[PDB]
Amino acid sequence: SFSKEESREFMAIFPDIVRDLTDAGRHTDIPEVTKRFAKVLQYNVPTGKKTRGLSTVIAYKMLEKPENLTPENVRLAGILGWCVELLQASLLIMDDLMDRSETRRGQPCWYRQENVGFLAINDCLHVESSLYSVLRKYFSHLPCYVPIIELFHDVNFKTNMGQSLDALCMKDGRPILSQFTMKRYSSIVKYKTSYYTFQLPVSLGMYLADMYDPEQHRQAKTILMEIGEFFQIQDDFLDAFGDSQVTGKVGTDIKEGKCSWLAVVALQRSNPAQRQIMEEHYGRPEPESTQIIKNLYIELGLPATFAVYEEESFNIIRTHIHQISKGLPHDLFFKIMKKIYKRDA
Amino acid sequence: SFSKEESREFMAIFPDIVRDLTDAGRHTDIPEVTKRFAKVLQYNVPTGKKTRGLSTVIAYKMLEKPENLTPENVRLAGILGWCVELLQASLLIMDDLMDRSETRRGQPCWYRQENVGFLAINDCLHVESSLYSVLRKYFSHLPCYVPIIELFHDVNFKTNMGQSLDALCMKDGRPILSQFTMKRYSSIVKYKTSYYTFQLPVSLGMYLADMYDPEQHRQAKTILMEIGEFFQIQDDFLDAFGDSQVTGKVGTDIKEGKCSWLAVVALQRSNPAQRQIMEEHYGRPEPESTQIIKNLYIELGLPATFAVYEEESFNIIRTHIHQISKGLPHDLFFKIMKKIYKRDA
Ligand SMILES: O=P(O)(O)C(O)(Cn1ccnc1)P(=O)(O)O
Ligand SMILES: O=P(O)(O)C(O)(Cn1ccnc1)P(=O)(O)O
Ligand SMILES: C=C(C)CCOP(=O)(O)OP(=O)(O)O
Ligand SMILES: C=C(C)CCOP(=O)(O)OP(=O)(O)O
Ligand SMILES: [Mn+2]
Ligand SMILES: [Mn+2]
Ligand SMILES: [Mn+2]
Ligand SMILES: [Mn+2]
Ligand SMILES: [Mn+2]
Ligand SMILES: [Mn+2]
Repeated sequence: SFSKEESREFMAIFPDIVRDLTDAGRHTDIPEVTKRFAKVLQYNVPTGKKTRGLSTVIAYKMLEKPENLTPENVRLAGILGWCVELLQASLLIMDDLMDRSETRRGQPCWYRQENVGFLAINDCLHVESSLYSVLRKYFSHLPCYVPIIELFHDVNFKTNMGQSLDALCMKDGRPILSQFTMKRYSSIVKYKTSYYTFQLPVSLGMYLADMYDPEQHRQAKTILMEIGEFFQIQDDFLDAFGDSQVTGKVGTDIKEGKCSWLAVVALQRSNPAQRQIMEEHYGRPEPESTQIIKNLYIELGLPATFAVYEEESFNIIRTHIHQISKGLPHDLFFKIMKKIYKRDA
Repeated sequence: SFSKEESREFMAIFPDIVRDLTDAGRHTDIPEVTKRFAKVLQYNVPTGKKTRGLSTVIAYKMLEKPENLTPENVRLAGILGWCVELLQASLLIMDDLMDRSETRRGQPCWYRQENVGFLAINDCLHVESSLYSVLRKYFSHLPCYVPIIELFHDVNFKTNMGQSLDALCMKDGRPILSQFTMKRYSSIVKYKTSYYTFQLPVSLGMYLADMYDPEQHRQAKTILMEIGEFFQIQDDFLDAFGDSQVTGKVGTDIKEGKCSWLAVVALQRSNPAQRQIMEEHYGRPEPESTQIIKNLYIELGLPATFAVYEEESFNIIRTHIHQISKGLPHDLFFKIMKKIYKRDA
């Protein structure tokens, strides 16, 4: 689980994904575009932490019968993991344009790079569509094919709903702070993050292991939605308080007026003077307004508030994993939480 | 074909599609975004001429055995046509962002609406993903289900390749005029327009009629790519010479430095002085420069050249239809060509 050997095995597949999409004897009349797409893939797909792709393989190895774990079936789980990584890559290209971000994975965001700009918009769609080409190549003769493509379809649609709810934080250049509740927060993160980051890898592992029981899927979902909310709260903490040299990205949530966990908790914790600071300075383009909000988050003790929350929530989620039944391996969920707890990136 | 009653039948399906995507008892925890998505669909999907969707129905009606053309199967063909219209709607949202366009279908481009902006990228992805939900609801039981899903994903990938070749007209803010050949042009149009506009409707009609022979799809493709080249050449002519109140869109190709048909033929026809006018003024945002290029296009006689092309190409394509397999209905291709060329004879 999240070992050097598992990482080597997963990265070994990446060159074959690139070949499948750009050098498989198709589209031989437009090599300018196919060579450029190979670069799109090289830059935007493989330089993250790869937790979703690696989790797809770990889920499969922990769900499948040991006697069925052939080189070929483990490679298929890795290919499914790369299809989740293509989905992630696509989402981040669009997200960085929508959030006016500077850096991603330690480099300038794709849309900012020389002679990219608005080309990043098509590249996002192209990366998304490419995962279905990979699924068709490897899975089209297997019983899991239709469930897998339908799951990717459904998760895409849900992720788009979450990305829209996330974007509705601002109207006419001011944040809708009266609506920044923990209820709204939980709904945003369920849709924009939890389905594609946590539900999708585990459901893919289940499908490849010929596990289709709707009740087993629903019990995995309940715990993976809790893990997803936890994970997004960590992401929100890193936006304001992370070291951008370690996280690889400069935060934008304050300037973009987002209904982040920090904003929700700041509103819960603020006295009336602090609430007026949020009303005046949250979601503004001016660097001085964002620093006023960061200084409010410091004064409120939001770093220590997050640290306590993270520890308390880690323990609650593990209590809930202990209560899982429907024949699901508790250690799969424990390994996912161990990997993310106390992360700084 | 392309009659008022056929339009009535087709249009009646749209409200059912909107209900399927926004008011079918799903995602009941996020009514803010489902209600917004209904508005996205209303603005962006049924506001065109519906040639592609209507053509899907006509293709099915001409390819299926007459004895099998039940109201129910004709309605299925209509649903597939609306899936093509969801793909069109998505592509135009993103295209208008990429092309920095003002109007589409006689209203502001979606991204220009208040509280839209780069959220239009997310709306584009959401509208395309929608069509796969529609396919699952209505077609999941039929032999054609997987081929239809795969055709949509393949056509999306190809269209993305075409959109990227189209975008690579400019480098470092100046057009790559030496590369603006008719060979490059024909490649751009094949990928960015012809597959999704002409091949997709016909191949969908074929699949719904249980026609899986790749040779029948390929015979159709030869004709449909020729019609697609005229359709995109007409679009390019009207970008400079159309009336925006009639076309519903303000042209941008000169300012954007595009490898349009006008640019390609201008470079073929230009004397050295005229080529220097293209070098200095093509692909510039300054309105003087764009008017100087339009004046060059007039001086070169490009309007008459286009009118000759519209007449000659109709007659060349008609001759080519005569040579198609006796196994395909020649009149389907004649009907498509007559509608695109606005001719009864
Ligand atoms: O905070 P976001 O939701 O924008 C983010 O987490 C990306 N994202 C998009 C949807 N779910 C997550 P990132 O901080 O990586 O920019
Ligand atoms: O000229 P474009 O290719 O941008 C266009 O035809 C749209 N489009 C996009 C792909 N194929 C066609 P429109 O003139 O409608 O803006
Ligand atoms: C859902 C979220 C928080 C987006 C970023 O995901 P990661 O932090 O896993 O980013 P990468 O490893 O893929 O770069
Ligand atoms: C491929 C092209 C030329 C894009 C516009 O297509 P239409 O002119 O068919 O657009 P709508 O009817 O859908 O508005
Ligand atoms: Mn972001
Ligand atoms: Mn975001
Ligand atoms: Mn974030
Ligand atoms: Mn355009
Ligand atoms: Mn365009
Ligand atoms: Mn055009």
